[PDB]
Amino acid sequence: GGYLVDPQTSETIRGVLRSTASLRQIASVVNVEATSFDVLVDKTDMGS
Amino acid sequence: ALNSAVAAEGGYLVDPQTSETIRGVLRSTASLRQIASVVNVEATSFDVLVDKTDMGSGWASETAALSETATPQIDRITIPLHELAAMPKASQRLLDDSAFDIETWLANRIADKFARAEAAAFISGDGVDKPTGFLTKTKVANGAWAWGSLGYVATGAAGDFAAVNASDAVVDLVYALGAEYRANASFVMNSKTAGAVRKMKDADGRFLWAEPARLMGYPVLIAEDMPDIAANAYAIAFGDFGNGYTIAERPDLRVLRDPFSAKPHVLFYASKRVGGDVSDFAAIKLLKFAA
Amino acid sequence: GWASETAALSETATPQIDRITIPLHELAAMPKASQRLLDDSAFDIETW
Repeated sequence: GGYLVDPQTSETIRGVLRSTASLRQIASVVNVEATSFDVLVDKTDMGS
Repeated sequence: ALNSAVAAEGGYLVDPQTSETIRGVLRSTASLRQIASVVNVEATSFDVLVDKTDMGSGWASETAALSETATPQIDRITIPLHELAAMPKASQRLLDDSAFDIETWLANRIADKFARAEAAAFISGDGVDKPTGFLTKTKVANGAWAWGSLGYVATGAAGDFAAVNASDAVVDLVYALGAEYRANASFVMNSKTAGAVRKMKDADGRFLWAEPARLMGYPVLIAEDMPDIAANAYAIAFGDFGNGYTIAERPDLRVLRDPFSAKPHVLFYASKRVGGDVSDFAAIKLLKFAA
Repeated sequence: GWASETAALSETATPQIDRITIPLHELAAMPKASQRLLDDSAFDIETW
């Protein structure tokens, strides 16, 4: 009778869990539809 | 997620589908139950009542004063109606973890085993706790035929059929069976006797006999429990078994599961009860190979 | 024990019981006080 026992197969197959802390939640994310993105910064300030 | 052959690269996800219903070797169901008189009976014993004789007629004259005439004397045949019991032992871990319906599979397999095991008792069974088959009924040669016995015709030579006139030991067996019984009559043989019958041929090599595998227009039950062609054996029978042999039974299969005696096992106790012997001694003739 | 799927399955054991008796003794005291120094003292020794 041991041939007809047929174990179950754990309906959702799992994996090893890896951390998802990814620096996207602290940095600034910009949607871009081009080949490249720029920023325009100010390396100096004005005068008085 | 790679090729399905090697185990670690996705071979453990391949889950071989089992069959729908557990199959088995399909053993013989040609059991003489389909040709005889099967009678439901809720009792200990069944009593057929046959007429072993008949009456007399007068052709009474105009002025004769008609006297008495005969009146048929009557025989009672007691079917013993024994039981047939099988008790397989099945484990509780199997019955809980064995997704096939194991209980109805055992109820089918026990039923097949019983329908096959009663076929041996219907043909060659003795008296002790089993039905007496028609081979064990004190065979007396035909012509000197009494009611308390079965008739036979003999073939000639001891081991086999007759030398000069082979295969008419069959035809006089047919035409020595009674003109009303041949309306629905049948041969009963086993397979290696029917093969030896089919191997018979004329003086030129062609088979002289020409899915149910009937012989001379009469159907043949290929049993598996008659004797083969031995020195004084009764390998071939012929007759109207629907009148000749009476099967008495209960048409159900009593199962009791037993979780108590064998403790981690389930131990199905199944027993149907079945009996029967010959009711009409004229309706079965035999072929003896003696002389 | 875990039952070997195939086994005789004999009886395991039974918790052996035990009666512990609390014999319920008595604790008594007999101060023998004189009849003089119970009715000639100013302090009620009989209640003290």
